[PDB]
Amino acid sequence: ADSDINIKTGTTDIGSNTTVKTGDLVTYDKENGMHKKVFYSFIDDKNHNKKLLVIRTKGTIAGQYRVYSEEGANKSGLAWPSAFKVQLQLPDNEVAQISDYYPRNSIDTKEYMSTLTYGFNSNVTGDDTGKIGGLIGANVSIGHTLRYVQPDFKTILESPTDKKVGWKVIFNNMVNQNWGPYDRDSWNPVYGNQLFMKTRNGSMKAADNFLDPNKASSLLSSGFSPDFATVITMDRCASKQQTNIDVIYERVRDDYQLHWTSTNWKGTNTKDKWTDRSSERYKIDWEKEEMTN
Amino acid sequence: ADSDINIKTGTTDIGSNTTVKTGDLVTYDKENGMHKKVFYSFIDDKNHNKKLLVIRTKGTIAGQYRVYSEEGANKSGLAWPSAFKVQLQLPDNEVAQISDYYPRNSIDTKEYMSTLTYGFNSNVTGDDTGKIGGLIGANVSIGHTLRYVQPDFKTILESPTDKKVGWKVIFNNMVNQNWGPYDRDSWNPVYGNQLFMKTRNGSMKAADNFLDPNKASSLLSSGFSPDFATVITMDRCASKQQTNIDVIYERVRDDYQLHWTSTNWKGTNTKDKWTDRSSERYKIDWEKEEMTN
Amino acid sequence: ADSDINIKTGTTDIGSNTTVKTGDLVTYDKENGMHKKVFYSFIDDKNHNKKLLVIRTKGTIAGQYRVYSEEGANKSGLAWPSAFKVQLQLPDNEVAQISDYYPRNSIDTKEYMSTLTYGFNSNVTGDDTGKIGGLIGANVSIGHTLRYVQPDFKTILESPTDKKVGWKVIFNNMVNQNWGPYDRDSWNPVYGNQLFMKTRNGSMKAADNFLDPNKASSLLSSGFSPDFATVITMDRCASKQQTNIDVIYERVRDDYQLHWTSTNWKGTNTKDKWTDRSSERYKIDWEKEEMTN
Amino acid sequence: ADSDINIKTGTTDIGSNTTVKTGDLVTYDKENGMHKKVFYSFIDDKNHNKKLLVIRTKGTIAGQYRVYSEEGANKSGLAWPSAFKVQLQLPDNEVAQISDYYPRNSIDTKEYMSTLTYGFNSNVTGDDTGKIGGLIGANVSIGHTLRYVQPDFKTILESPTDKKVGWKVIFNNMVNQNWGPYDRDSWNPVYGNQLFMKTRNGSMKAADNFLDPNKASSLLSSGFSPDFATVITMDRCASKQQTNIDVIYERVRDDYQLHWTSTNWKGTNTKDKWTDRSSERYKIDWEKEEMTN
Amino acid sequence: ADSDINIKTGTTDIGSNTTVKTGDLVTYDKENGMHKKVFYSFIDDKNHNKKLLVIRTKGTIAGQYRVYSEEGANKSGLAWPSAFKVQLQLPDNEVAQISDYYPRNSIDTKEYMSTLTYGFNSNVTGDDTGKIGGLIGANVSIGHTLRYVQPDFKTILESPTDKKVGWKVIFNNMVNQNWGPYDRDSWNPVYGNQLFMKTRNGSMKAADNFLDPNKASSLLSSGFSPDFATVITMDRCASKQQTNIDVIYERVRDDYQLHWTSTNWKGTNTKDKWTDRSSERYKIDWEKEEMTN
Amino acid sequence: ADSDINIKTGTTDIGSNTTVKTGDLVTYDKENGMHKKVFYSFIDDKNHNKKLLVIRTKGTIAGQYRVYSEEGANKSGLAWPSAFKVQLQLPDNEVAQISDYYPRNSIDTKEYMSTLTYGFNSNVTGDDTGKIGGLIGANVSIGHTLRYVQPDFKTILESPTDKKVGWKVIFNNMVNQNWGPYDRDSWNPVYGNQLFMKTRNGSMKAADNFLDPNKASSLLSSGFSPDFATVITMDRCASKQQTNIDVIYERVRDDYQLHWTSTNWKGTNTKDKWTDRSSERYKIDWEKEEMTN
Repeated sequence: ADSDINIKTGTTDIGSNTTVKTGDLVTYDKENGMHKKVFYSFIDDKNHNKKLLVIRTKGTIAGQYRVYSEEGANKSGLAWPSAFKVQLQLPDNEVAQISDYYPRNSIDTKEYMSTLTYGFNSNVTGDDTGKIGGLIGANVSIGHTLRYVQPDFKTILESPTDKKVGWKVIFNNMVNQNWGPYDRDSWNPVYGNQLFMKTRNGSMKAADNFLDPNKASSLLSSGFSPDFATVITMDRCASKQQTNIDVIYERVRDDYQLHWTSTNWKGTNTKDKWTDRSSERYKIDWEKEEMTN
Repeated sequence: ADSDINIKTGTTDIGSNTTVKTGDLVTYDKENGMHKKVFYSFIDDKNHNKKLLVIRTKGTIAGQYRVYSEEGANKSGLAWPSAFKVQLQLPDNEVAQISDYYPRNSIDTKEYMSTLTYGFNSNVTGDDTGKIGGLIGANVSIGHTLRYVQPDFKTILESPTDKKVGWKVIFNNMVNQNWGPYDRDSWNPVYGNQLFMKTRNGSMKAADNFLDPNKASSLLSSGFSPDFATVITMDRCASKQQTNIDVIYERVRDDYQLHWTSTNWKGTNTKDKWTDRSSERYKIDWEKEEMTN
Repeated sequence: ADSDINIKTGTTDIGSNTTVKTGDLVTYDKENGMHKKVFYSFIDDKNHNKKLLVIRTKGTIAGQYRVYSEEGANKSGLAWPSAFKVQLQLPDNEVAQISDYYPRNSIDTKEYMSTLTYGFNSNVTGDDTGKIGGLIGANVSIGHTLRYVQPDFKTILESPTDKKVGWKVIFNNMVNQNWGPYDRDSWNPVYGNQLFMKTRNGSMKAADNFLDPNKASSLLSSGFSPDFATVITMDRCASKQQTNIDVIYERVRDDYQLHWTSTNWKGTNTKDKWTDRSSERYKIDWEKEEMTN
Repeated sequence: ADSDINIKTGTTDIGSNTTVKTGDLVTYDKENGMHKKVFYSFIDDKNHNKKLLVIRTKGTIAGQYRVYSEEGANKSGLAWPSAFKVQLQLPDNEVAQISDYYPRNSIDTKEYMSTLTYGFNSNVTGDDTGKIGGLIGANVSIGHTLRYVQPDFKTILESPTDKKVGWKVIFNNMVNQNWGPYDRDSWNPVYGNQLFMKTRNGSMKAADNFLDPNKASSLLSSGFSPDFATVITMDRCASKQQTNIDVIYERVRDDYQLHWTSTNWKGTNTKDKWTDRSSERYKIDWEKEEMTN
Repeated sequence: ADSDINIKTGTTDIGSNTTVKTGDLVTYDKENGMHKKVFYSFIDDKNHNKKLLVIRTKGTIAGQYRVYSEEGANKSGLAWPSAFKVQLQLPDNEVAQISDYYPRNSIDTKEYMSTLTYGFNSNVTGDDTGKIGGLIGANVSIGHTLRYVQPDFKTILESPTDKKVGWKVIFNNMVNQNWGPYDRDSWNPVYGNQLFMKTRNGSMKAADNFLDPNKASSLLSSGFSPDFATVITMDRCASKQQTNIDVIYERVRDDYQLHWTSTNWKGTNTKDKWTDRSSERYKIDWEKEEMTN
Repeated sequence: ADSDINIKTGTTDIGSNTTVKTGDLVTYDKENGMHKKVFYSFIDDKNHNKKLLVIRTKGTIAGQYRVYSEEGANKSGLAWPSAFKVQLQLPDNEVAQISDYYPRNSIDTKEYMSTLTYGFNSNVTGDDTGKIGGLIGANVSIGHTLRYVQPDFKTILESPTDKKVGWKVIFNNMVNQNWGPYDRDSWNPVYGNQLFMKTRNGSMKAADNFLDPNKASSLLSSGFSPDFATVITMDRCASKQQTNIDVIYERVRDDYQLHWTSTNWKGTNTKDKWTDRSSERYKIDWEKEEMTN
C-alpha cells in the first residue's frame, strides 16, 4: 500500500473533490430467470488523465435446480446449474478501453505437516507355573498431512482484453449428506455419479430420489448474485463521446440422470447440456454522464 | 471495493449531502403471533438517476413450538416451525422496480485434510527356557477428513424479480441432548425420527416426552427476528408518484408425533402441515416521502 | 512505525497538502495475450527533496494452459505457465533513480512441535483351567512435527538496482485430485511426473488425459494479475526533465508430455521451453507531469 | 499506551503542527550488489526540547546464492548469505546522539501442553472346545508437548550506544524438501550437513546437486530488504549545526561444499568465509534541514 | 471503558486542548553497557486538579552473555543476564507523588480439557483345522490436558508506593536445541543443569561447549529494551516547584559453569553472582516544564 | 448497540459538549502495603437529568507472599493472598446513588465435542508348516471432550445496591511446576495440599521448600492492580451538595503450612487466616466539582 512506500494513505487514489454521477438500470429477463442490475458511476477527476466509468454488474441468476424428465418410475432427469457467467464487451470500433476489473484470480495456499515418531516398549510376563517371559520392541513412524479449503463454487476472472472482460462461477464439488465430496466427474462402478442421489437403493420413483434442494448449496436452486466491477476509461478530447457496451448473463446447466439397475440406483452426469444467455446493450453518454438501454 | 481499483473509499456510494426521510411502521398480528416492523428510508440523491426507498423488514415471528394434541397417554403431537418467510411484492402495473436486496446467497466452504502414515516396528522376545523369538513388521495408513460448519437454520434469498423479493429461514438440523444432529428426514427403524423425543423408553405420558424448549434452538419457541433490506427505485419524472407494496410474513409448521410401540417411543415428522400467513399492504408516497398502511 | 518512536502517525509520510497527478495507460498485446495497465501518480511535495513518480504495473497475463500437440493417441503435449514476470528498467544515461518498490521478500516461518510420552500398562489373564498369568509393560515415545504453508505460486522481488526492478511469480507446487503436492521436479519411476495426469492407466486418447483446467490453479489457465509498485525519484533542478522507462511483461511456459508405456501413462516435464516477452517504452514528462507511450 | 494511564491518545507524541522536511538518498553499489536507500525526516517541534532526525535505512542487499567452484564432477562449492547487517555510526566528537531505534528485541514465547490419561480394558475369549478365558488390564500414560514458531531468519537489534546502532538478520534454519529443518551446524555422520543438498546419492555433477534457489528462502538468492529506523537528537543552541554519519551495509557469506564419498554425497558448511561491506558517509545540515552524500 | 457506562469515549481522559511539553534525555553508561533514555511529557490540563509528568524509561540494557573464565580444557564459566531491572524513586521529602504506572501485572490463564472414551470390540478367528474362537472386549479411558503459554522472560511490576516504582524482567525458561525447557533450577543427576550446554559428551574445550548466542533468546546477548511509563502528580500551588528523581537501570548476572566429569559434561548455575547498577539523578522544573541531569 | 436499532453511533451516550472536571487522589498505606489511587471525573451534561461522578479505583495491593514462621527445620508457614477486595460505600443518609459499575459478571462458556468411530479389521496369518489362520474383527468407540479456560484469579462483582458496590479478585487455581492445577481445597492422602511445595521429599529446611514466587502468579508476590469504575448520580436541585464516600481496600491471606512426616513433606492450607483492611473517607463537593480527603 501507500504506507509501505512512505506515502500518506489515499494520496494516489482517484476521486477526491469530484462530483460523481451514479445510476441504476434494472431489467428482469423472465424467460431466462435473470434479474440484471447495472450500477454505474461516472468519475471525471480533473487530476486524472481520463474519464472513468465504473460499472458494477449485480442482480441474481436463478439456479433453476429442477427435475425435468420422468420416463416412468425407473428413470428421471434433473437439470442443474454448473456455471454462472457474466461478460462485458465493447465493440472493436470504440475508443473507450477496459481499464480495470475486480475481483481477480488469487493464489491459493495449502498447509503441510510432517511428523516423525519413534518409541520403545518392553514388558515382562509372569505365570503361576514359574514361566517368565520378556519382550523389548522399537518402532518408528513417518507421517505427512495436507490441509486446504475447498469452496462449493469457484469465482474465476477469465482472461481480459481492453475490449472484453468476464467472470465465471463454476461448480467445484459438493457434500451429499455428509458423504463425498462429489464433483461432475465422480464415478463409482456400482452407483455411477452420486452427486444428487438421495438413496442408494430406495424403492421410490426415480423422480423422488434426487437430493432435496434445501440440503444442497443455495446457489443450485435459489441462484447466484454477481458482484463484479469493471472500470472503463475514455479520453477527454475524443471526437465521439458515445459508447456502446454489451452485458451478458449466462447459465450453463448439466443433466443428471438417475436410473434403476434392478438392484440399486445409478447416476450419470452430462456436462453443459443447456445454456441460457441473456444479453443487453447499453449506451453510455460521456458528456451527459448517463447510461441508458 | 473501491480501493482495489485505485478509487477513494466511498466515492461511488449513494447518499452524500442528502436529507434522508426515515420512518417506522409497527403492526402486531395477534392471531398469527407476528410483530411486524417496517423501517423505511427515502433517499433522493441529486447525483443519482432515480429516487431510492430502502425498506427494512424487522420484527419477530414467534416460533410457537407447542404440544397441540394428546390422544391418551400413548400418543401426542407437537407443532413446530420448520420455516419462516418474508416476502415483498409490487403489483404488476407499478413503475417502481426492486433494485437491490440484502442478504444474498453466499458460497459455503469446507476444509479437506489428507494424511499418509507409514511405519516399521520390531521386537525380540526372550524366555527363561532359552527360547528366543523375533518380529519385524511394517504398516501404511491413508486418511481423509472433511470439516464444515452446520447452522441450525439456513437463511436463503429466494430468486428475485424486479417485482418481488423474498427470504426464507429454514430448519437445517438440530442436536438432541448431545446426540445427532437430526433433521426432518432422519429415520431409525426402531425409534423413527428422534428430533424432539426426550427419552427413548421412558414410562411417562406421551405429552411429557417432548424435548424441553429451553434445550432446543431458541428460534423454535421464542421465534425468529428478520433483518432484511430491499431497495426500490423510482423514476423522477414519472406521472404517478404513488406505489403499493405488499409485505408478507409466513411461518410453516411441521407436525411431530410420538407414539408408544409397546417397547419404546417412536417419532414421526410430517412436513408443512400448517402455514400461517400475515399480509400487509402499504402505500408509498414518493413526493411526500412517506409510507402508510 | 512512528508510534513506536513516540511520533504521531503519518508525520513522516510524503504527500500532505499536495496535488497529485494521476493517469492510466492501457495496452493489449494480442499475440502474447497480455493486458498491460500502468497507473501512474506524480507527487511533487514541496517538503520533499525530490519529485516522485509512483508507477503501478497491473493488468493480466493470461496463463494459456493448453494442449498443443497430439502425436496420435499415445502421445500428447501441454504448454503451461511456470512463471510470470514484470520488469521496469531505466536507461543508464538517465538521472532518475528507482527509489522504492513493493512488494518485497518476506521471511517465512514454520511451526515446530515436540512430544514426549511415557506410559505403563499391566494385565492379568485367567482361564477356566486355573491358569493365571500376568503382564507388566512400559513404553516411551518421542515425536517431532513441522507445519508450514505452501502457496501454489510464489511472488519474489528480484534483486533491484537504481535502474531496474523486477518481480517474478513462479510455480511452487500443486495438488492433483487430492494427491501430491507435485512440482516441476517430481519423479516416480513408474509414472514419471504426475503434475497434470488425469488418470494413471485410463484407456483414452493422450490429449484427453490432462488435468481439467477448472481443477487446477486459476493462474494456469485464466492467468495472473500483477499488482506491483515502483517509486522513481528525480532532482528538481535537473537540466533534462524527460525520462524513458521500459516495462516488460513475461510468461515462461513449460512443456508437459504424456505418453503411453503399454501399461500406464508416463508424464515428463521440460522446463522453460517457451518465453513470451511484451515490452513497452514510456515517456515521462516531469514538468507536464504526464506519461505517454 | 496513553489510554492505560487515562490520557488522550496521541497526547504525548511528537510532531503536531510541525512542518517536516523529508528526503531520499539512493545509491547502488555494483561490486557489492547493494541498493542502499536513506529516507530522512527532519522534525523541529517547538514543544520538544531537541531537533529530531528520523533516518530509515531501506533498499535491498542481494543474497548472491551461487555456485562458485567446480573441482571436477565430484567436488563443488556454493556461497550463500548467512547474515545481513545494517549499522549507523556517529563520530565520537559529534554532539548529536542516537535517541531511539526500531525494531527492538522482543520476548519469544512457547506453548506447553501436559496430558495424563488412564484407562481400563477387559475381554473374554471362547473357543469351540469350551475353553473360556478372561483378561483385565489397566494403563496410564503421561505426555508433554512443546510448540513454537521458527523463522528462517532472525532480525536482532545489536546493543546500541548513543553513537552507534545496528541490526543483523541471521540465518536460523531451513526446511530442505520437507526434511529438517537444517542449520549451519547440522551434522550427520553419513551425509555431513544436508542444508543445500539436492539428492543424497544422485549420479550427476557436484555443481548440479545443490538445492534450487526457488525451493529455498527467497532471501538466499533475491536478498533482504532492510526496514530499520533510527532517531537522532540534537540541541537547538549548539554551536556547530553539521553532523556526519556513516551507514554500513554488510553481507556475510558461508561456504557450503559438496563432495562425493564413493557411496553418497557429503556436505560441509564453513562459517563466515566472506564479508561484503559497503560504507557511505552522509552530511546532516540541521539548520538547512537536509542530508547529502 | 466509557462506552460500558453510557459515556462517550475519551470523555474522562486527560489532555484535551492542552499544550504538552516533551523532551528526551540520553545517557550511555559504558562501564555497565546501558543506553538510558528518558522521554518526558509535561501535561498541565486546566480541568485536572494537578500537574502531570509522564516519564517513559527506554533504551537498552545489554545482555552481555559471554564466556568469562577458562581453567583449562575441562572447566569454563559463562556469565549471563537472569534479570533486568528499572526503578524510579522520589526522595521522601518531595511533595510530588507517583500516581500511575504501566505495564502492570496481568492474570494468566490456562486451558483445561477433559476426555472420556469408551468402546467395544469383537473378533472371530478360524484356521484350516476347524478351530473357531471368539473374543469380546470393552474399554474405558479418562484423560486430562492442560495448555498454557510460557514466555522466555517475564515482565513484573514490583509493588509500588507513592515514592518509588519498579519493574523487573526475569528469566523464566528456555528451549535448548529443541530440548527442555530448562530453567535456573533444572537438575539432572548425570548432566546437572543443561541450560547452555551445547553437547552432552563432545570432545572439545569447555569454553567451546556453550550454546551459541544466536540459538538462544536475543535478550541474553543483544539485550533488553525497556518501555515503562510512570505518571508523577504535583500540586499547582505548592511552594517549591522543583523535584528530584532517581532512575536506576540494573542487570543481574548468573554464573553457569561447565566441567568435564571424565564421562560427560556437567553444568552448574549459580544465581545472582553479579549485579550492575547504573543510577542517574534528574531535576524536574515544573514551572519551566523541563527535565535536566 | 445503537447501530442494532438503526441509531447513529454514540447518539445516546453522555458527555458531548461538556466540560469534565478530573482529578487524582493518591495515598500510600505503609502498614497494609496498599497504593490507593482515586481518579475522579465530574460530568455535568445539560441534557442529562443528573450530575455524574465517575470514580475509578486504581493503584496496587501488594501480594505479600512470604514465609512468616519457622519451627525448627521440619515445620514452616507461608502467608499468601487468596483474595483482593475493593469496596465503595455511601452513607445511608446520602441523597446520591450508585448508578453504574464496571466490570460486571459475564457468562462463561465451554466447548463440547462428541466423537463416534467404528471400524473393521481383517487378518490372514501363514506359516512354514502350511498352517493358515484368519481373523475378522469389528469395533466401536464413543468419546466426549470438554474444553474451557481457567484463570488463576477470578474478578467478581459482588451484588451492588444503590449505596454499596464492590469487587473481589479471588484465587482460583494454580499450576505448580507443570503439575496440577491445585486450589485451596486440593487434598492428597500422602502429601496433603501441594499448592506451594517445591519438592515432595527433598532433604532441606522447611522454610526452603516453598515454591519460588517467580515461578508462581505475579499477583501472589508483586500484587494486584485494581481498575474499577463506579458512577454516582446526584440531583441538580438538591439542598445539600456535599457527599461522603468510603473506599476500602482489602487483602485476605491464607496460611499454608509445610511439615515433615518422616517420609515426605505434607502441606495444609488454612483459609482466611488474616485480613488487612484499609479504609479512606472522601468528601465530594458537587458545586465546586472537587473531591478531597
